[PDB]
Amino acid sequence: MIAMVSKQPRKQRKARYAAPLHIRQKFMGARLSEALTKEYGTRSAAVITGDTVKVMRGDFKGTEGKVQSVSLMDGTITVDGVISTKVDGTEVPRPLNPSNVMITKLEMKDGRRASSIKK
Amino acid sequence: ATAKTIDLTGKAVGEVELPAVFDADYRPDLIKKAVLAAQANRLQPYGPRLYSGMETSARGWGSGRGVSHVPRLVNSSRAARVPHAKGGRRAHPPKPEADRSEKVNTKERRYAIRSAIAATTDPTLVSLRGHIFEAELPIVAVNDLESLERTKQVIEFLEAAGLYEDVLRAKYGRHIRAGRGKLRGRKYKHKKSVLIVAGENTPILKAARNLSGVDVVTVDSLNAELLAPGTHAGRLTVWTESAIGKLEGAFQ
Amino acid sequence: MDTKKFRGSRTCGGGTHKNRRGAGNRGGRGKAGGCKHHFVRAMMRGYSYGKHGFKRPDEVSRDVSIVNVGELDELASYLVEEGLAEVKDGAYHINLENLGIEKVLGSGRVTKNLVVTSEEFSASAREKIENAGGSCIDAE
Amino acid sequence: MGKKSLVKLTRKTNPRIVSLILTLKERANGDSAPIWKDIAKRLEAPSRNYAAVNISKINRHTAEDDVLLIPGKVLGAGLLDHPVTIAALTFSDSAFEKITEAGGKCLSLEEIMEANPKGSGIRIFR
RNA sequence: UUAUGCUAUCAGGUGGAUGGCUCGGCUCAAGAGCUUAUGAAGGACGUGCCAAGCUGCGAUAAGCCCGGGGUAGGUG
RNA sequence: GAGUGUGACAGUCACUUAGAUGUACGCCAAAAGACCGGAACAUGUCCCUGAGUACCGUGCGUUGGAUAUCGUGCGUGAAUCUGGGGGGCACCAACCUCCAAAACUAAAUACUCCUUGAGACCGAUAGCGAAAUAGUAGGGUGACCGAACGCUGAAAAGUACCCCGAGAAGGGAGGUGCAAAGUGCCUGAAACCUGAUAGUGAUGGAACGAUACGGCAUGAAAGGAUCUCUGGCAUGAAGGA
RNA sequence: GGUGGCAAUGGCUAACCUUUUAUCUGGGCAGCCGAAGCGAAAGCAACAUGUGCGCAGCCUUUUGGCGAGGCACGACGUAU
Ligand SMILES: [K+]
Ligand SMILES: [K+]
Ligand SMILES: [Mg+2]
Ligand SMILES: [Mg+2]
Ligand SMILES: [Mg+2]
Repeated sequence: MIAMVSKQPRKQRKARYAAPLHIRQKFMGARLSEALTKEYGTRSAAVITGDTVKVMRGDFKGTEGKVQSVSLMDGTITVDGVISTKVDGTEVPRPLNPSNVMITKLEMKDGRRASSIKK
Repeated sequence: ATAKTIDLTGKAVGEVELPAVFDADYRPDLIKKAVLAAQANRLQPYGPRLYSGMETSARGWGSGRGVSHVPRLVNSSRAARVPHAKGGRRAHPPKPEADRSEKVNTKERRYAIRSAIAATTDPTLVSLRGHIFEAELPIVAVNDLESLERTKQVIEFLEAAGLYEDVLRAKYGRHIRAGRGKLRGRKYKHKKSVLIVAGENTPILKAARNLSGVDVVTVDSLNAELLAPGTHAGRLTVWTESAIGKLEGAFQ
Repeated sequence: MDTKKFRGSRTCGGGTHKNRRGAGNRGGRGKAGGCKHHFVRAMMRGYSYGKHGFKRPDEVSRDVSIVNVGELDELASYLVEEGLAEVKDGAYHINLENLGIEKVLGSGRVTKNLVVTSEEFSASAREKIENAGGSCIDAE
Repeated sequence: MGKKSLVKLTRKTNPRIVSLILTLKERANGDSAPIWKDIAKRLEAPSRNYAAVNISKINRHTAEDDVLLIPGKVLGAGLLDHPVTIAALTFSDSAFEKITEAGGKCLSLEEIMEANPKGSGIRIFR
């Protein structure tokens, strides 16, 4: 969250850079699929470790996979199949920005998730 | 003299007699004075801090050491405090106590405003000013334009009036400017498209507010810089019936 | 000065670079030297040494606002239409007290019947008003 | 209109003055009337020395139906007893009212140029 | 095959200019405005698994407890 | 349709924005109740109403305060409503005006550690000294003086394996990456240094160039194509064999 | 000085209010300058043109005429 109090680039970027962890949770938002947006009433939700997303920007557009890991400080997620093979040849995950993906199936093992997504 | 009024569908549904503000001769010099004065009165004080480059106790070595006579640190040869020393004070910097405000007499400011209002009626000035339009100037709209509350209604009115092309020109002509202004917060160079003037505070202020390049104001809040952006008169403007009625002795 | 025009001139219109140093190049600070080397300049600019006369206290001294009979006469119709004067059987009745004037002076011509009431009149104002057919009334 | 005249014209900012100077020189040419070239040269002169003629001078120096051209402004100090036609750059409100009530006309330099291009009978007042 | 050199360009080294970027600075405006013997501010020393500085903290020592907000990660 | 982020320029990807919601402790707060109580007049050999005070003399400071500022050192020092003070020298008179020498009193004002916002501000030798492991490193016995240092990439994918090497250096080869951008790594100028190429060069004279004409080299693009070279013909000013 | 607004029935407002976040619009006559000078002061207080020359411009018989502004007088206010 950064209000229209400050339209200045420096203040916006300072707010994002020094965001608390509970504000960095909201930075993990991603677009919901049409079915999910219809059946939740909201347009977006935070990408969580476990839910299935489709990558829609970058070198891995079209891939569907489960979120392996989320970093709040980096603001990146790791998706099954989105990897960077290194000079060894071992496969390493390539971190993705959550705004570059779309949630197609939510992980709802947490009873608090529904109210977390809306309200 | 007289001007037709167009309903929301764009068809002329009557006549209005233009006030005496509209037959005022074209005075670009006075318009330039008024706009420059308003811009200057908007400006904000700035400058370096009080003792910037000067909070040292540096003193000169004098002659006999093979060095310039500039002040130096008491425990080093590093020069200090002088405008040609690194870290030294700015000679002649901007001062926060400088007064940038300009005065224009109320009579000649009103003359400039009247000249800019009359310039909204000349097609040559308006098209030369940059606007794209197909209407017949001046554009007087029936008062029901003031009661419409959504941007879509304004779009329908502007399309029926042949004015929406100017809004599209401002929207697609919005460009990221060159230089330091982007970091300071002026990322875009915006265009001006359409001025809507209303009789009083009405829903059309919010309804037309978000249109690209569009300004919506009332007759009370009408000044030279709205009618002559960048000191250039010939702004494409939509007047309402109430605005024309309220303009009878507005700046005379 | 136009700083841009002198970019490249070195001395910037000052003559020698040994000019433009301090108050020595002006002969001192302020209006100094008015008895010694700026004596003639002091005469020219009116700062010559000496005192003259005396001042009376502002609380007793007073100036009077004035208006000449020509000014009153040849814009009396405007005064009547603006309310500051009235026409009584053809004679303009002007009361200078509500105009802010306290002395009528006699410069100009009087062509109409002016009945003027004022704190004071010059003598010539008296004759000019009375020869025009009007009269002068003092303010008690 | 050589480089000096061009300097004076380029100096001016009021477009009415520029258009008047240009058209006055054109009319001095075409009509063969030095009155218009004279008015143009007076308008090219510095604006701080423009004519600001009061009604009293006009009344003092004019007769009935006397056509005056003032290369500047007519001011309203004084009285005007006889009708007089006055071509001026501008008028005061009081000057306009006085000239109108006296029976005279308050016309502009363009109007007087259109009324008689030769300038015959016109007397310049400063 | 003319060495030692001279002039111009090129390649490279050194160097850190220029450009572009900036979570910093500066100025102005609008707010808000006391605290400490119930021991303050400030300082010293300690405090981390691997931890030297800074920052935080005080032998309960990058921390402990309760309520609310937040919700899936966290470990300056 | 403020803006910022996101692999290049985003109203519709994310945070937002416009606009609505909610909020513990607190703060202000209207209706309605409880409480001490307020205001005029008549009468007057009546009572009370601020002392080293007001004033004054003299010295000094201060002031625009001038014989007419305020202060305070010394000295002196009242009156009591039939009274006292003031009205820019003193005193007399008239008129006008006030009641000191005891006390409190919101608001309008000032400021900027701090919070928010903004900016024709600066843009890393600038802007704070400090883009802060910055009042730090360092300097001074001390009072105190006081720096420099920003940037890989979209993603570490931060170079596997092999050869040389004493090597946990380095080099080669080979990879990663759109690009080495290869870790104080974006761009990467000049000075300076190494090498190459062109011209010149061990008989040679010095402001390092300007001008003209030649040798050698180059002359891809961005420069010419009745342009360049070489001639003929016509007309030809000054001049003129 | 150049360029402008308004103009003797003059010009402009200052603080401040109106800001709905510094702009802006509309107010704001307090005050300042101009409007009468001369004089230390008390004080007193002037030409809305009496004459001449004459530029531009206009008219003209091309030599003259009218002639704003300008110039030179005359008159007047006041101090001495
Ligand atoms: K994105
Ligand atoms: K962007
Ligand atoms: Mg938006
Ligand atoms: Mg610095
Ligand atoms: Mg600095």
